[PDB]
Amino acid sequence: DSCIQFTRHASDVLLNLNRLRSRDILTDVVIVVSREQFRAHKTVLMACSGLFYSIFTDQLKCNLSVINLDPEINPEGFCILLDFMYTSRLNLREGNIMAVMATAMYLQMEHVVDTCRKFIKASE
Amino acid sequence: DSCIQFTRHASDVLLNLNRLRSRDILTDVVIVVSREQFRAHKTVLMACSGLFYSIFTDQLKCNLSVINLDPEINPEGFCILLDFMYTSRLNLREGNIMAVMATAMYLQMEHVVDTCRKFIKASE
Amino acid sequence: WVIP
Amino acid sequence: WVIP
Ligand SMILES: O=C1Cc2cc(Nc3nc(Cl)ncc3Br)ccc2N1
Ligand SMILES: O=C1Cc2cc(Nc3nc(Cl)ncc3Br)ccc2N1
Ligand SMILES: [Cl-]
Ligand SMILES: [Cl-]
Repeated sequence: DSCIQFTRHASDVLLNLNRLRSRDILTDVVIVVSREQFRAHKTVLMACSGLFYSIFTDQLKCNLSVINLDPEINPEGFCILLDFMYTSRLNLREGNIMAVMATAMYLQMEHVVDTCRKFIKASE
Repeated sequence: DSCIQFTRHASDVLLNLNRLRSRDILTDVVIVVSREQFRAHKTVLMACSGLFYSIFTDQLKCNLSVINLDPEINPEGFCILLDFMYTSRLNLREGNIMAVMATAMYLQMEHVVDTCRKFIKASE
Repeated sequence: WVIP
Repeated sequence: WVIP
């Protein structure tokens, strides 16, 4: 086509989606990770995670307001990944890299899994 | 912070949101523009438009499944802008620039209004 | 704005 | 991935 493109548009949209998350506006699901609860937008979760994409395209699960993750999932690892989904920034540290990678594998977040594997290979 | 960032994340999220729109997945509102209807995600509309942000943060309107736009709004101008919201690409042409600018002013999409004004000033 |  |  003969379209023009606004370079910063995708980043501006994500920034605004994160502002809605921070003010709890139009969040439509709670993700339960053991004793912790995380409110989010189903669409953003599906856009970032192969697991949430499969969950919310299911004709029964698409209507659930609460999703319980596997008990092996670490709430901090999930929190770091939820922040990444809404910001593109990943808080990857020596103390959390194993939990973050395990959570990204479960959530099916291929690019996060890839950088975790590379950072782990560099430290061995 | 000491975060790393995935450059393509925001663009990949928006691409996936557009795929959900194309398959009509988790769309939660209909925008009526005269005889035409457009299905969309409330969060994406709010993230792109000052008008939709004001509409869906209103305690009564946040719950509406149908929003009727002003009758002066052109359905093609709206369609072009809805496509821009989900893709960052604007199909701006000599034949549609006036309708697109008028629609972007009503929707409160400042960057679109700015490029329309510049393209119009160049042709005079 | 750019030519994509 | 980059240093932002
Ligand atoms: O690593 C990742 C990230 C991700 C996101 C989605 N999400 C969607 N995929 C498609 Cl094709 N359409 C709409 C949506 Br929402 C699917 C798989 C994966 N794997
Ligand atoms: O030209 C534009 C585009 C736009 C988008 C929003 N959307 C939001 N703004 C804020 Cl501050 N927080 C959350 C959201 Br969603 C508000 C105003 C405008 N004007
Ligand atoms: Cl990823
Ligand atoms: Cl804009």
